[PDB]
Amino acid sequence: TQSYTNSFTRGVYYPDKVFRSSVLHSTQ
Amino acid sequence: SFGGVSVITPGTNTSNQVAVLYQGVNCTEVPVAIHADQLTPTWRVYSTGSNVFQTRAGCLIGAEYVNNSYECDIPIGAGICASYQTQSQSIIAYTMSLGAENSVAYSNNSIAIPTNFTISVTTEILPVSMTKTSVDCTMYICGDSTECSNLLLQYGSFCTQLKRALTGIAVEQDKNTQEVFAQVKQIYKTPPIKYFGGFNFSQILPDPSKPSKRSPIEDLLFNKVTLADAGFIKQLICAQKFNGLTVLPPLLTDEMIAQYTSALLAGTITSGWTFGAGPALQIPFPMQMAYRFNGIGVTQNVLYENQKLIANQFNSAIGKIQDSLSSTPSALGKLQDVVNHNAQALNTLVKQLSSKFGAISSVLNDILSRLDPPEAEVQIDRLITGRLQSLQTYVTQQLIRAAEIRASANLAATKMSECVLGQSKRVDFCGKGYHLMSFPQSAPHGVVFLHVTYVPAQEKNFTTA
Amino acid sequence: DCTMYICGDSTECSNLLLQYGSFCTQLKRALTGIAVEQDKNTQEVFAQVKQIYKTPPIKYFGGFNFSQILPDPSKPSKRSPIEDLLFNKVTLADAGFIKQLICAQKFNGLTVLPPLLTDEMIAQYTSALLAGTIT
Amino acid sequence: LSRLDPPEAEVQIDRLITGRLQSLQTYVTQQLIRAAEIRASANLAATKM
Amino acid sequence: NFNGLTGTGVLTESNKKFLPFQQFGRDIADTTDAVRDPQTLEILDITPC
Amino acid sequence: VYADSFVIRGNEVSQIAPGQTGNIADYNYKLPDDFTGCVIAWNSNKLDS
Amino acid sequence: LTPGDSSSSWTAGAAAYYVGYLQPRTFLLKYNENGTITDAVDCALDPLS
Ligand SMILES: *[C@@H]1O[C@H](CO)[C@@H](O[C@@H]2O[C@H](CO)[C@@H](O)[C@H](O)[C@H]2NC(C)=O)[C@H](O)[C@H]1NC(C)=O
Ligand SMILES: *[C@@H]1O[C@H](CO)[C@@H](O[C@@H]2O[C@H](CO)[C@@H](O)[C@H](O)[C@H]2NC(C)=O)[C@H](O)[C@H]1NC(C)=O
Ligand SMILES: *[C@@H]1O[C@H](CO)[C@@H](O[C@@H]2O[C@H](CO)[C@@H](O)[C@H](O)[C@H]2NC(C)=O)[C@H](O)[C@H]1NC(C)=O
Ligand SMILES: *[C@@H]1O[C@H](CO)[C@@H](O)[C@H](O)[C@H]1NC(C)=O
Ligand SMILES: *[C@@H]1O[C@H](CO)[C@@H](O)[C@H](O)[C@H]1NC(C)=O
Ligand SMILES: *[C@@H]1O[C@H](CO)[C@@H](O)[C@H](O)[C@H]1NC(C)=O
Ligand SMILES: *[C@@H]1O[C@H](CO)[C@@H](O)[C@H](O)[C@H]1NC(C)=O
Ligand SMILES: *[C@@H]1O[C@H](CO)[C@@H](O)[C@H](O)[C@H]1NC(C)=O
Repeated sequence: TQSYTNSFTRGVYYPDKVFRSSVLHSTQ
Repeated sequence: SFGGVSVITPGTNTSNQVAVLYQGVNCTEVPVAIHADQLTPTWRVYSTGSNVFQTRAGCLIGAEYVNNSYECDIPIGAGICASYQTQSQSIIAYTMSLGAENSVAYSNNSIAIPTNFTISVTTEILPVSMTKTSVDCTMYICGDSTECSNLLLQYGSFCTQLKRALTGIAVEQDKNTQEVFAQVKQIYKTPPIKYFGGFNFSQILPDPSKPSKRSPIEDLLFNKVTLADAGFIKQLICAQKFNGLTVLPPLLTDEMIAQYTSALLAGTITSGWTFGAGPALQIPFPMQMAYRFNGIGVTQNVLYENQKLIANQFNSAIGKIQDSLSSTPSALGKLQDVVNHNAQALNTLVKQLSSKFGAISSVLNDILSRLDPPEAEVQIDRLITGRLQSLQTYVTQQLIRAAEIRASANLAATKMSECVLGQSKRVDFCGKGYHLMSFPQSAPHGVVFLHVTYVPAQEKNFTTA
Repeated sequence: DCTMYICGDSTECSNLLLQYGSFCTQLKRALTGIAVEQDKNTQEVFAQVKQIYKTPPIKYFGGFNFSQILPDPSKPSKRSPIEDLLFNKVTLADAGFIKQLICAQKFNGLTVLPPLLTDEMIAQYTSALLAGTIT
Repeated sequence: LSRLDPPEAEVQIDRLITGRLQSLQTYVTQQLIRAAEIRASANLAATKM
Repeated sequence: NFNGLTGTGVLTESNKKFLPFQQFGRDIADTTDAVRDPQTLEILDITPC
Repeated sequence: VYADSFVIRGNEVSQIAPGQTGNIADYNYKLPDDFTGCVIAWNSNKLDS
Repeated sequence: LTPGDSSSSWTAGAAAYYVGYLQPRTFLLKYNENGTITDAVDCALDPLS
């Protein structure tokens, strides 16, 4: 039953193992 | 073919519709259509054929032309301006409106003379000073490392100049408020009982009921303006400046400045303009206002015959100015931007530390601990020259900003010496229309002027010879 | 544009420049500070009056001769005769408006934006500032 | 690039990058001072006007 | 010398939320602010002199 | 910590370097340019005899 | 729960199954005071992004 739907917003995962708090860091 | 891309949007808390301007290119070529791996902006969501409009600055996509004439909000260019509009909502671009068309009835022997007038009150806002700053070479560049210091001394005097320049800027900043405010030798005091012939001054005199002893307008101005770091017992980002960056406190705290302002107010409501020339003299207020009318070619009889109405108009204007200042979205733009520029500059200066600058890493301790010195001095040399270059730009821009602030402070000093301490004849200097009086008020790093002016009203024609 | 000027069409150069931190946000904030300011000077010098006035039909003023400063409708640009000498005497180099050989040589990120007040509505202020000061 | 391998092409480019960065910074530094006197001249026009 | 990280300052207790995989705390300088003791698994803090 | 160990021609010491290409440095062994560490070699006449 | 059909080309059919592919993108992430990610926006979706 192959079918196509939308993914919305999903898949955010921690890019690093360093603690942050109230930061707006951006990574590629 | 290539160009720039600019995004026109209203406030993101209002709507999420946008328009795109392609700089200086023609929609005939590649903005006409987009394919995969053909344009660096990968998103091909726009049809590139829906509501395409041509502009002298580059063809615009996402907004339709309107042939109306409104004062414009977001300027695009070449006389074309964009704004939000309701059809049900979208964004339009149109031609700027230079104003409302009007024509005059000039003829040989017709003259129009007014029969009524209006006392009005306007405001003016000026910066007077910025936030002092003093920094250290030793800890910014080579923080807590002997060998880094021994390498730093090898570059000659690149640090004495920086400290000297910053100290000079700080001293001039401390002198600015002194030359703007200290116009009176002796501190005056408000009259014991406050009656001024119907004129209601309770909104601008200090209020002894509150502990701070500041006028209500001063209270609104102080609360509206928000400050980040005042450099008091520093002992989140404000405390993150423990890399060498300090903030010194201003010499005159906000209690004598209030006393200076109160003294100027009392001198200007009990002595007129005499106390700017010699010893202060007593004179009742209505006579002073009569002379200030006499200073614009209007006989004093009108004041003496309409004092009640004049006072009522002044009271209404005083009441309305507080509401207008309170309800406005942003009228204190200049002071806020003065604070914001410095805060942003310091933030960039701090953030510059986490840059490799071509070195292996941005941590001095690790680089000097992990490697045998011969390469350590090379890496540290690269880091030092990069950081020194980053530091020099800061003082270079600080000097220019200080010069601009000095020009503004000189303008404010001239305005207070002329408009406040005497009626001024310079048209369009001390308020729009013919000038009557001025009142000063303080604000965090700046001053606010309340200009009281006299503007004519409904007129009638006559035949003249 | 930093990337166009320094690292012309080079990915490896573009990657390497990222190490130098924010030596290009400043170089764009500083120049956009100038660009906004310029469009504000031409507002204070000219847009003193909120309204636009119209010159009266008959150009008689008690014997004075104002023909050389009031606009002549015959010319397509509706400019007064004096500023025609001004535009002929002034030899402007480039306005950057679709430059598309030295002007084209600036295809290295050296774009030249156009002013907000085009030099046609500037005349109308000049007409209004002058039509209301003679009647 | 066509005459160099990744090892030292990085350095040779690094010699050019700092060459133009320091050259570009001179442009804006002079523009600000030039644009400072114009503001000191525009403000004289508005007062005179 | 917390597994490296040569420095100096003051050490005190914190109330951080270090997740089991989280090891090092940072502020906006790329400089360490909180560290976990390897030999006790405790959330310390670093304060400049 | 990783230790790779193999025996090669002694005339390709130069080819044992990040960013260095050769007969064995393009298809056989690939050295990343971000290698930090040290390499130890010694004569193997008694080893391969 | 594995029934047979020929669904494809933007349909809807129960599978108890999902799959998606990743791409190289740049994200802007925010961190709550607890240190927990709460919001993130990718830069290559819309001009507003
Ligand atoms: C009386 O005053 C009025 C307005 O001040 C004059 O009326 C204007 O005349 C001009 C002549 O071109 C018209 O363009 C305006 O539309 C008129 N305005 C109004 C409101 O009517 C009038 O000329 C003056 N003189 C007389 C004798 O009425
Ligand atoms: C001049 O303008 C003032 C503006 O207020 C007029 O004052 C108003 O007069 C009317 C009629 O007496 C009153 O009902 C209003 O309450 C007054 N306004 C205020 C704010 O008190 C005044 O009448 C005008 N004079 C002439 C000759 O037109
Ligand atoms: C005009 O002066 C009078 C007193 O001389 C002021 O009267 C009171 O002022 C307080 C100040 O907030 C108000 O809360 C009271 O409601 C006022 N009482 C009355 C009867 O009006 C008056 O506020 C002054 N006018 C203004 C605009 O402040
Ligand atoms: C945007 O406007 C809404 C009013 O509907 C307000 O609640 C919100 O705070 C505004 N956004 C910001 C950032 O203040
Ligand atoms: C822009 O497009 C119009 C469309 O007709 C064309 O006439 C014009 O020549 C184009 N501009 C340039 C510089 O080619
Ligand atoms: C809008 O005004 C223009 C004048 O340039 C006119 O040609 C057009 O018919 C008007 N109406 C539109 C565009 O719907
Ligand atoms: C003023 O009067 C003279 C004499 O008749 C006339 O020629 C002239 O046109 C008049 N002025 C105007 C503006 O009409
Ligand atoms: C965040 O921390 C506060 C106080 O430490 C706590 O009340 C709240 O529950 C925490 N939220 C989490 C862990 O999601």
